[PDB]
Amino acid sequence: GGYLVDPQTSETIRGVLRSTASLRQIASVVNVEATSFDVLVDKTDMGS
Amino acid sequence: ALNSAVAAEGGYLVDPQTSETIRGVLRSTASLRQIASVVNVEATSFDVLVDKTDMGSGWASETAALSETATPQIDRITIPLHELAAMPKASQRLLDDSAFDIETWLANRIADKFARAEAAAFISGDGVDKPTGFLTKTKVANGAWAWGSLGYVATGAAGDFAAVNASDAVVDLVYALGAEYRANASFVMNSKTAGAVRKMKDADGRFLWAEPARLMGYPVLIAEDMPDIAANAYAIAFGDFGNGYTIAERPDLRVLRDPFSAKPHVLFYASKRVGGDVSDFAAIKLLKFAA
Amino acid sequence: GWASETAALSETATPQIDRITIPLHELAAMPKASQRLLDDSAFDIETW
Repeated sequence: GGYLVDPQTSETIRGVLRSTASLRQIASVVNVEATSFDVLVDKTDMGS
Repeated sequence: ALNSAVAAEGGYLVDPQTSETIRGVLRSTASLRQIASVVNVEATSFDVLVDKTDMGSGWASETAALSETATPQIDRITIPLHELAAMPKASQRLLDDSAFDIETWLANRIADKFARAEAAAFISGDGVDKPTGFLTKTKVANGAWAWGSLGYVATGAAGDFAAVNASDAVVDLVYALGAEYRANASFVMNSKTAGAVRKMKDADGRFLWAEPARLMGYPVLIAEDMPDIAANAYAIAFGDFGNGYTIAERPDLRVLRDPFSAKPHVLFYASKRVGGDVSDFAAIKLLKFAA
Repeated sequence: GWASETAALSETATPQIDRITIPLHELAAMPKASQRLLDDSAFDIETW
């Protein structure tokens, strides 16, 4: 009778869990539809 | 997620589908139950009542004063109606973890085993706790035929059929069976006797006999429990078994599961009860190979 | 024990019981006080 026992197969197959802390939640994310993105910064300030 | 052959690269996800219903070797169901008189009976014993004789007629004259005439004397045949019991032992871990319906599979397999095991008792069974088959009924040669016995015709030579006139030991067996019984009559043989019958041929090599595998227009039950062609054996029978042999039974299969005696096992106790012997001694003739 | 799927399955054991008796003794005291120094003292020794 041991041939007809047929174990179950754990309906959702799992994996090893890896951390998802990814620096996207602290940095600034910009949607871009081009080949490249720029920023325009100010390396100096004005005068008085 | 790679090729399905090697185990670690996705071979453990391949889950071989089992069959729908557990199959088995399909053993013989040609059991003489389909040709005889099967009678439901809720009792200990069944009593057929046959007429072993008949009456007399007068052709009474105009002025004769008609006297008495005969009146048929009557025989009672007691079917013993024994039981047939099988008790397989099945484990509780199997019955809980064995997704096939194991209980109805055992109820089918026990039923097949019983329908096959009663076929041996219907043909060659003795008296002790089993039905007496028609081979064990004190065979007396035909012509000197009494009611308390079965008739036979003999073939000639001891081991086999007759030398000069082979295969008419069959035809006089047919035409020595009674003109009303041949309306629905049948041969009963086993397979290696029917093969030896089919191997018979004329003086030129062609088979002289020409899915149910009937012989001379009469159907043949290929049993598996008659004797083969031995020195004084009764390998071939012929007759109207629907009148000749009476099967008495209960048409159900009593199962009791037993979780108590064998403790981690389930131990199905199944027993149907079945009996029967010959009711009409004229309706079965035999072929003896003696002389 | 875990039952070997195939086994005789004999009886395991039974918790052996035990009666512990609390014999319920008595604790008594007999101060023998004189009849003089119970009715000639100013302090009620009989209640003290």
